[PDB]
Amino acid sequence: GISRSNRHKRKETGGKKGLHEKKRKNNCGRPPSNTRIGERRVKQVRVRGGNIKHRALRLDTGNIACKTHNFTLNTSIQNVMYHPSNNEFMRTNILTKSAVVKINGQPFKHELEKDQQFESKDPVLFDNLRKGNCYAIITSRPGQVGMADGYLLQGEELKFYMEKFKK
Amino acid sequence: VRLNKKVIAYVPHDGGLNQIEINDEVIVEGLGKKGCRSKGDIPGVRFRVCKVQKVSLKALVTKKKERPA
Amino acid sequence: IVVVKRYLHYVKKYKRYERRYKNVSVHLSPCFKGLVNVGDTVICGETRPLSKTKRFVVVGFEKKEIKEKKLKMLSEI
Amino acid sequence: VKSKGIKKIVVPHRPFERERLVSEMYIVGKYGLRNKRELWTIQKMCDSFKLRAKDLLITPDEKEFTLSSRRLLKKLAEWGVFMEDVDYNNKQSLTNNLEKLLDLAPTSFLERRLQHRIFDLGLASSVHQARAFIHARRVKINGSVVNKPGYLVKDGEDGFIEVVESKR
Amino acid sequence: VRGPRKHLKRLNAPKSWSLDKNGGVFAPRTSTGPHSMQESIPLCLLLTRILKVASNNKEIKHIMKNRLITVNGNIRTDSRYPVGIMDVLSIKKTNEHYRLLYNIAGKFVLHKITEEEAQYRIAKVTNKKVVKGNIPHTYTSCGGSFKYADPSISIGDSVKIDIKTSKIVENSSLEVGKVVYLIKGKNIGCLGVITGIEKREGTHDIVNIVDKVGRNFSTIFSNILVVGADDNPWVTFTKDEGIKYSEYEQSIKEYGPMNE
RNA sequence: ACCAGGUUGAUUCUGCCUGACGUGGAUGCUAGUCUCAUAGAUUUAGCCAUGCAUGUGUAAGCGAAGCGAUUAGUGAAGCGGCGGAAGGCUCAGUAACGGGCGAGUAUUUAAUCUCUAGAACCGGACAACCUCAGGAAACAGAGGGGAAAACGGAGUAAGAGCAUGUGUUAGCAUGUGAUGAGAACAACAGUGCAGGAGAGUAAGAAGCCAUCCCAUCAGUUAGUAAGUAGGGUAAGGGCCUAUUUAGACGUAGACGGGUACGGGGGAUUAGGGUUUGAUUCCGGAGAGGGAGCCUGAGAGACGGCUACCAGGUCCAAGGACAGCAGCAGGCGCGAAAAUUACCGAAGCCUCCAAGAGGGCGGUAGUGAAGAGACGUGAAAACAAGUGUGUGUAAAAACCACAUGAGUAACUGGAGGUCAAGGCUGGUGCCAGCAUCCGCGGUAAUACCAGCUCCAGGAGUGUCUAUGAUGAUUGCUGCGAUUAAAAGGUCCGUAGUCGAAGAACAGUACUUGUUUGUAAUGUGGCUUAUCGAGAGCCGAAUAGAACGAGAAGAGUUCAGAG
RNA sequence: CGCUAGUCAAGAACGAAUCCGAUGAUCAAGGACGUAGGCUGGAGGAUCGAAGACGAUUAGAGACCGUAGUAGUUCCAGCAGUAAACGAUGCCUACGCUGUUGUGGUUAUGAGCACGGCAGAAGAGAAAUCUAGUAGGGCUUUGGGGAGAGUACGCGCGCAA
RNA sequence: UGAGUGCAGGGUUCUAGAUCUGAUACAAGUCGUAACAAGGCAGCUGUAGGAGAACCUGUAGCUGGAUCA
Ligand SMILES: [K+]
Ligand SMILES: [K+]
Ligand SMILES: [K+]
Ligand SMILES: [K+]
Ligand SMILES: [K+]
Ligand SMILES: [K+]
Ligand SMILES: [K+]
Ligand SMILES: [K+]
Ligand SMILES: [K+]
Ligand SMILES: [K+]
Ligand SMILES: [K+]
Ligand SMILES: [K+]
Ligand SMILES: [K+]
Ligand SMILES: [K+]
Ligand SMILES: [K+]
Ligand SMILES: [K+]
Ligand SMILES: [K+]
Ligand SMILES: [K+]
Ligand SMILES: [K+]
Ligand SMILES: [K+]
Ligand SMILES: [K+]
Ligand SMILES: [K+]
Ligand SMILES: [K+]
Ligand SMILES: [K+]
Ligand SMILES: [K+]
Ligand SMILES: [K+]
Ligand SMILES: [K+]
Ligand SMILES: [Mg+2]
Ligand SMILES: [Mg+2]
Ligand SMILES: [Mg+2]
Ligand SMILES: [Mg+2]
Ligand SMILES: [Mg+2]
Ligand SMILES: [Mg+2]
Ligand SMILES: [Mg+2]
Ligand SMILES: [Mg+2]
Ligand SMILES: [Mg+2]
Ligand SMILES: [Mg+2]
Ligand SMILES: [Mg+2]
Ligand SMILES: [Mg+2]
Ligand SMILES: [Mg+2]
Ligand SMILES: [Mg+2]
Ligand SMILES: [Mg+2]
Ligand SMILES: [Mg+2]
Ligand SMILES: [Mg+2]
Ligand SMILES: [Mg+2]
Ligand SMILES: [Mg+2]
Ligand SMILES: [Mg+2]
Ligand SMILES: [Mg+2]
Ligand SMILES: [Mg+2]
Ligand SMILES: [Mg+2]
Ligand SMILES: [Mg+2]
Ligand SMILES: [Mg+2]
Ligand SMILES: [Mg+2]
Repeated sequence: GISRSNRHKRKETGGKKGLHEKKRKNNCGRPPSNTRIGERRVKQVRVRGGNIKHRALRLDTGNIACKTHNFTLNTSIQNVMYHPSNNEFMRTNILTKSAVVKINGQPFKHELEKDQQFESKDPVLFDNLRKGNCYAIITSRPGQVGMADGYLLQGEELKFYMEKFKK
Repeated sequence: VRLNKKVIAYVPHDGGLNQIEINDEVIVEGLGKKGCRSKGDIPGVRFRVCKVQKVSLKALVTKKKERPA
Repeated sequence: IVVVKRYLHYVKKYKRYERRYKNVSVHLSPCFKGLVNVGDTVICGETRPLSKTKRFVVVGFEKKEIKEKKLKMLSEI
Repeated sequence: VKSKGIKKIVVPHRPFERERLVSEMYIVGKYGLRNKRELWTIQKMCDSFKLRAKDLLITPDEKEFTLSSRRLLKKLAEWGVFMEDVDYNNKQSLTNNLEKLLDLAPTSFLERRLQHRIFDLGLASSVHQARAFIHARRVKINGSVVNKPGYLVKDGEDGFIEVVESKR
Repeated sequence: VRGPRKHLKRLNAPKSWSLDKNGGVFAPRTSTGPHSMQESIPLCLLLTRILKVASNNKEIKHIMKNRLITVNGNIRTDSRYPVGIMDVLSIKKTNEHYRLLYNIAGKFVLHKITEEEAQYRIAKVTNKKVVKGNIPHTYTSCGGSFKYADPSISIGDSVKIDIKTSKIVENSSLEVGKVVYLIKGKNIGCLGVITGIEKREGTHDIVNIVDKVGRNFSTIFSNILVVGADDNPWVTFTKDEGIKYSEYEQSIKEYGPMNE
C-alpha cells in the first residue's frame, strides 16, 4: 500500500532516478485516521516489534488543564472553531492537534469564581464565561495516542485566536 | 548456421576438394591476420575449412581415417 | 542560503591537480539577518535532516576583511 | 586457468640464438640433466638471490640492512654454496661479501645436487650411473632411502650418504 | 537479508582466536552475552585448543552435560558462551584455576593461577545513572551492573570485583605513574607505566607510557585498562611479563651488537 | 631497460605490415607413473520427466483410543512450544545509500548476560476420540463429549500521553487518565516462565569522499526549491496534503540516450603505465513476468497465500494441481563445460534432545583448460605387476615387507628471418606451398614422397581475444619549411598562466605519533623422502584523528617606481 | 596602397629627471574586416572580353591563331566568405659570432634605438639547407600507412551559388 | 494500492522495395592522348561559363619554373 520511501522522488538537480528494488514492508505507511466528534470508538493496531498503538475514530470528551491555577478537569467537546492547516477540517468537525474547540464551561466557571482578583486579572475570559463561551486547544495526537487533551485559552491567546473566528 | 549469411571459405590440402560433398557440414576457421584480411594470393576469401562431418580434414586427405558413413 | 566549498583533486597519471567545488544549502536564522551577505565566510554545524536537501545550520561568521580605510594627512602638514 | 601453485621457469626470448644454444648444450651434456627444464629451474633460483643482494646494498635504512644481510649470508653458507669467512658485527665485511654474491653462477647450485654428489664422492663410475642408483633405491641417507635425483645436499650431510648392493 | 545472521565463515572470524584457515569453511558463532563479539571467544574453542581436554563434539557435549565447568562462579551449559579478558575459568573437580590473557602477539592464552587470584577480576566503568525509586547505579565494560556502590567512583576508572559476593572491592583512576595493560591496537598485550596524559576535548585522550625495559609508546585511553592501586599490579601476568621485541632487537640479542 | 625481414638500378629517411615472448577461452595429433587445484559464466534470467535438499520429546506443558488392573498403570492420536526470514544458486535489473572511510541516532530488536524480581478467580471451544456418512480424485460434512503453560472474561498490581513545580536529564512531587495482565513442574536432584533498567546481537534512516561512453544530446525541473501547520511511520524528512515564497541545477557538461552487480583482488610489467574482475571474503538485488498480502521479534517470503498475462499437467468433464538462477539428471542452443554415485567420520547450523535431522559440507568417479616431482636403462644388474599389513565412516590410492619379471615417444620443422640437406625419385606456372618476402613454364636444398639431420619433449601444432613489441598516443617521452600536420587577419568571455622590495598568516604542502588489510601478495622461519603444498611470525596501500615546520605557493603595505 | 592642392580623425617609432600603479599573456563560445570571380537593387558604358558565331590548321578540332561579339570589367547601398589568402615557417617572452649595405629620428661625432637586406662561421639536420642554434618558460590550433573521403546522414548559416 | 488490456502518438534498433546513382577489382575490349622533357599551348590553387571524354576558355594569385642577374 502507502509507502514512506523516496523511490519515486526526483533528484535535487531535477532528473529522474531508476528503480532498483520492489517495495519493502519496513517503509510501509497507513491511511489517515479522521477522528470525529461522537460516542467513544477506539481501535487497537498491532505495530512493529509487536507493540500496540491506539487509534481514536470517535471521541466525546477531553481532559482540559488550567495553567495559571494548576488544576485539570474532564469535559465534553461541542465543535471545532478553527483549524490552522485546512478550512475543511473545521466545517466537517475533525479532531487533531492544534485544533481550537468549544467545550462545556460550567466546571471552570465554578472553580475560577473562587479567586477575588479573577475579574481584574482577565476580563475577557470572565466575559466569555458569563456569555457561555469556553475555548480550549488540543495538544495530544488522537490518531496516535487514542485520546484528546489540552488547555484552556487565557490572556493574549484569547486575544489572538478570537480574531481568527470572527466574520 | 549462427547468422544466416552465406560466405566463401578455402579448402587447404592437396586433394581436399574430393573429401567434401554438397550438403556436408563443415567447421570453419580464421586466416590469422589482425583484422579479417586476405592472405597470400587468394583475392577476397576470409576463412578456411577445418573439419568435415566431425573429423579432421588433415586425417581425411592423408588417409589416416575414414568418413563416418 | 547556498554555501560553496572548494578543494583540489590529484590526478596520478599526469602528476597534477584539478580544481573542484560543491554546493551545500544551509539554514540561516533571523539573529544573523542583517550581518551576513554575499562573499562572506561562514561556519556551519551538522544536525539531523531539516528537509530534502538541508542538514547544516550557520553557527557564526568571519567578515570579509578590511585592514583600514587608509589615512589621509591633514593639509596643514 | 588461475589456480594454486607457482611457475618455476622463464622461457628465453629468442628460441634459436646460437650462443645460448651452444652454452646450454654443453652444461646439460656435462652434468647429466634430463632436459632444458631442469636447467632453467636452477637459473631462476640463482637470479632470486642476486636480486636480494642488489636490494640490500642500495637500501637507505640501517635496521633492514643489518637484519637481512645476516639472514642471506647464513642461509647460503648452510647450503654449502657461499664458502667464505664472513664476519658478523662488522659493517664493511658484510658489504664486501654481499658484493661477492653478485657474480654467483648456476654451476654452484648444480654441484650440490645428490646426483653429482654421489659421483663426486667416488661412489659411482659416472654421473649417469649415479642417477641410476638414486632410482631403484640403492642410495640411502641417515638410514633412509632417497628416490629423487634433485635432492640438494646441505653442508655436512656428506658423512651420512651411502650406497648398497642391488636386490638381485 | 530478511533477518538475523546465524553462520560465520572461517576467514571472517577474529584474528585473536587464531584458527587454521584450511580446515573447513565455518567457525562457531558466539552467543549473545557479556563482552562484545570482537573482544571474546566461545568456550568450545578453549576446551579443544587453548587447554586441550576434548577432541570431538561428542566429548564437548558430555563435559557440560555432566556440569563440570564454572565461569565467574556460575556453572555453564552453553557451548557457545563468550569468555573475555580478565575472566576466571575453573574446574571444581581437581581444583584448577585459570585467567584468560593475551600473548605478546595478541592471540588469546590461558594462564594458570592459585585459588587466591581466582577470587577477583577487573573491569572499566562506563556509565552512571539513577533509576526508578531513586536508586543509584553504575555499569561496566562487560555488561555488569551495581547498586549502592561508593558515589565517588568516576567514569573511566577501573574497579576490582569480588566474584563470590558480586560487589566492588577497590577503585583506581587514570593518572601519572600507574600500571596499564593494553587491550587493542599495535601494542596488544604490552604492560607499562604512565609517563604523561594529554587532555583533548570532545575526542579521545592520548596517554604516554614507559615500558619496564626501556621503550616509550603512546595510545588512546579507549584501549587502556588501569591495573593497580598506584605502584604495582593487582593480577599476576604471564611467564613473560609483557615485553615485546622487534625482529631487529631479537637479532642483536642473538648475534651481538654491530661493532665499529 | 634488447630487436629482425619487407618500397629502389643502388643510398639515406618518414612510415606502416609481418616474425620473435607472456596470459584467457576453443581445437588437431599423441599419451607411462604419482601429488595439489578447478569445471553450462560468455549463446537463451531458455524449457523441464524422476528421486532427494526442514524438521524436532525429556526425570521434568496437555495427554484420546487400545492393552491391562483388589479403585493401579500404560502408551501415546492430536493440541501446545521452538525452528522454517539462515545457509545454497545466479548476475537479469540498477550510474544508485550500488562502493570506500568515519560516526552512533530521530529508531525498533525473540533468544543471551548482569542486577533485580511475581499472594489472581471464572467460563466456553478447537483438533483427536465415538456414531453415522459425502467425493473420480484432490479434499470435506452432521451430532455428542473433553484438556492445557492454548484462549477469552473478572478483580488487581502496573500504566501511555497531557499540564505545572523542581531537577540539562534521569529522577521525584502534584493534578488527570486511555489501557490493563501473569507457568510452573520434576526431584537424580534440576528445568522453565511474567514484569523493569543497562548491556549484547541484528536491521531502518543518516555525514564525508570517489565513480563509464556520446555535444551529430544546451537547456532541464513545477513536489520541482523553500517556509508555516497538520496527518503518517518504529523513527528525521515533500514521505504526503492545505495556504504563502519562486526558487533549485547547468560548457568545471545539467538533462536525455547507450552500457554496467561494486569492491578486497587478477594478468602483463626496470620505471611511468595498459588492460580485466560471473567466479572461495564483504555488501547488494532476484526466484517465468508484473502487482497485492496474512503470520510473526524479523518476509512485501515464493521447496507460504491471492489475481491477471505467457506457458503446461491430470480427469469420471463437474473440477483439481504445479514453477531445478538447490543436488544429481534430461532437451535445446552453441565454437564451447562432469556421476539420476557413498556419507552414524571431519567443519558447522537446527530442535521439546546423554538423541534425532541436514545433496550445507565432506569422500571418491569423469576431463591433457592450470601447477610440482619423476620412468623409458646401467656397465655388471632397470618403473609400471601381485600378495599381506596399513590407511578410511567404509573404502580405494599413498606408505612397509615379500614375491614375480624385463615392458616403456611423439608432435612440428630442415630457401631467408630462424636451429638443422643444393641428397634420391615423381610433377612440369599443373597440382600444391607459403603469417611476410617468395617457390613451380622438364637441371624445384621451398610441392608430393623415401632417407638422414634439428628443436622442444609426456607433450607439441593451429584459431581467437588481450598485455607487450611501440618514444606508432608521447606525464616521464614523438611530431607540424619540403614526408601526414600552424587557424586568411584582428577583437574577446569562460578556461589555463602571471614583477622587484619590506612584512604577515597557517587550509592545502611535507612530516611525526596513533588508527586503518582476513585471503591474496611481500620479508622470513618450521614440519610432510624432495618440490610445489601446510603451519606459525613480522611489516604494509589508499582513507581518517591529533600535533609540528615554514622554503615554495598565498594575503597585505607604500619616504618603492 | 603610386598625378596635384586643401580638409578630417586616430595610430607606429624617437628624445627626455611628466602622471597612474598591476591595470597584464593566450584564448572554446560570441563579434568585426577579407584580392578576384559571383548575386540583389540603382547610376553609367571608352578599352578589354567568359558564352555564342565565323575564317584557317588538322584524320578529327569542338581548342591553341585571326575576325568579330554579349554578361561582366567602373561607381553607390548591401549579401556572400573561398585562394599556392605562402617567407608553404602561430603569438608573447629569453639567451646567443663577425663583416657589410639600407630607411627614420637622436648624438660626448665615438655611437646608439626601431624596422630591414646580404655574406660567411659555429652548431643543427635524412639530406636539400637554416624563420630550422640553445632550453621541462607560458597559452591556443593541429597530424598518426595508402585508398574510399573532406564523401553519406543529421544540424547551423545564405536570395542562390 | 493496482496487475492486465483498449486507442492515439513518439523514441530506438533491424529488414523489404520497381528504379536510379556512387565506389572498388576488373590479363590486355572501344575512342582519343590530358600529365611527367620548354611533354610539343610551362604547370598548379580559387571562382565563373562551356563541353563525347580526358579537359578547354575568361579573371585575380603562386613558383613547387624554363629567370637568385
Ligand atoms: K628490387
Ligand atoms: K593443445
Ligand atoms: K555478459
Ligand atoms: K461424477
Ligand atoms: K525450486
Ligand atoms: K542443477
Ligand atoms: K572444454
Ligand atoms: K589422494
Ligand atoms: K617427422
Ligand atoms: K622435404
Ligand atoms: K629433386
Ligand atoms: K599509427
Ligand atoms: K610530451
Ligand atoms: K578559417
Ligand atoms: K615602471
Ligand atoms: K568583391
Ligand atoms: K568558342
Ligand atoms: K572548320
Ligand atoms: K579564340
Ligand atoms: K576585340
Ligand atoms: K561582410
Ligand atoms: K561576415
Ligand atoms: K583553407
Ligand atoms: K614588419
Ligand atoms: K623537421
Ligand atoms: K552533406
Ligand atoms: K595542358
Ligand atoms: Mg535495500
Ligand atoms: Mg556457475
Ligand atoms: Mg542468504
Ligand atoms: Mg553452479
Ligand atoms: Mg546486465
Ligand atoms: Mg489470563
Ligand atoms: Mg499542494
Ligand atoms: Mg565479482
Ligand atoms: Mg527476496
Ligand atoms: Mg514474491
Ligand atoms: Mg527460499
Ligand atoms: Mg554443494
Ligand atoms: Mg641456419
Ligand atoms: Mg621451408
Ligand atoms: Mg612519429
Ligand atoms: Mg606535396
Ligand atoms: Mg605537406
Ligand atoms: Mg596550413
Ligand atoms: Mg620440502
Ligand atoms: Mg612567494
Ligand atoms: Mg602612441
Ligand atoms: Mg564585381
Ligand atoms: Mg593565434
Ligand atoms: Mg591515414
Ligand atoms: Mg600532352
Ligand atoms: Mg601542355
